[PDB]
Amino acid sequence: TCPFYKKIPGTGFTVDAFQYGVVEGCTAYFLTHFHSDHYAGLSKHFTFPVYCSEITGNLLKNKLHVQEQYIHPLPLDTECIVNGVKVVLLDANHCPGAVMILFYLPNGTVILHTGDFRADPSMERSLLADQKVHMLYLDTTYCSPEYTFPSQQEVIRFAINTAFEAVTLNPHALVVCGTYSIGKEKVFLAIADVLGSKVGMSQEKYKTLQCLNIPEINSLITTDMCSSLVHLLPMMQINFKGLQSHLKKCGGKYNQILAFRPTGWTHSNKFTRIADVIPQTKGNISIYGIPYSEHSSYLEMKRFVQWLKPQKIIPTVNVGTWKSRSTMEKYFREWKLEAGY
Ligand code: NI
Repeated sequence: TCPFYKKIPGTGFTVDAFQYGVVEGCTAYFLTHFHSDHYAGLSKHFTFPVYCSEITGNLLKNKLHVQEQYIHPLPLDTECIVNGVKVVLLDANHCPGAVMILFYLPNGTVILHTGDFRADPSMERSLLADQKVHMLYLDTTYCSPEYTFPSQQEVIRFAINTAFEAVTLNPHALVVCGTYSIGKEKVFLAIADVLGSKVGMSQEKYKTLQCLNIPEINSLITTDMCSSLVHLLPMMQINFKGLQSHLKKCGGKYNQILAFRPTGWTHSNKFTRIADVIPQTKGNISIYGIPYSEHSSYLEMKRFVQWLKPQKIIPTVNVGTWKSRSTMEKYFREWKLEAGY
């Protein structure tokens, strides 16, 4: 049974609600992004209208085989009428194709559903500038002040400089980058660009990347692993055993691996600057954990909410414990008292 924080009151609409069977009263199912916790339940047998971005619709058709007649892609930044209700899709600054949804309810209430997002000051000059929001359904993944991490630009600068130094010292070093979902493509694209290489990967991952509308993608990626010195592997293989095994397969082309694990936050963020990050090393293999986040930090979330001044907040993450719910409610009241709304 579908939980309350996935229903949009006053509509026939749900958000990210495909694992509950046929939801009573639902006439249109929105999908914010192509991450498995959110699409859980969708397949080629789905026969209700799915509303989403173009990129998400490419993934639904090619990866999950949902039939074309049920996929309803909408352009971004554009007022659209769906089943008699005005909606807008906004870029969420999460993974490719990820949106926030603005719903203009028939009674005059305005609702923002962030989906998953990484708040940014640029969102203060979107279509959100123009009107008031009564209800905010908020991605609260990192809603606590201990969750700190650098900008995505600082993280990429560290990765590019680290990879370029290692391979210039040793032209026979291979770079490997872990993946388990869409998102965080800039990690491996920026490294391959500084090295003058295409990125090599499995046929299954190539297919996924081909759905993302990335400019000049055919110039950037390949399934011919032997021609490439940046390889993508499943995240589960990014350990000394999996990497050893991979280096065997390369036919003595390489004699060293430098590997990256983009994580979200880890507690080593509580002590260490990005600049001071060091790898784990065993022989000719080194592994870096890099804090590349596609979710808001505490400070970025607080800024966004203090700007938007919603009348009510409904969290969509960390909702399963009373302690998490109480913590999040305390910070919402601080923010409101401090800013005066
Ligand atoms: Ni996500």
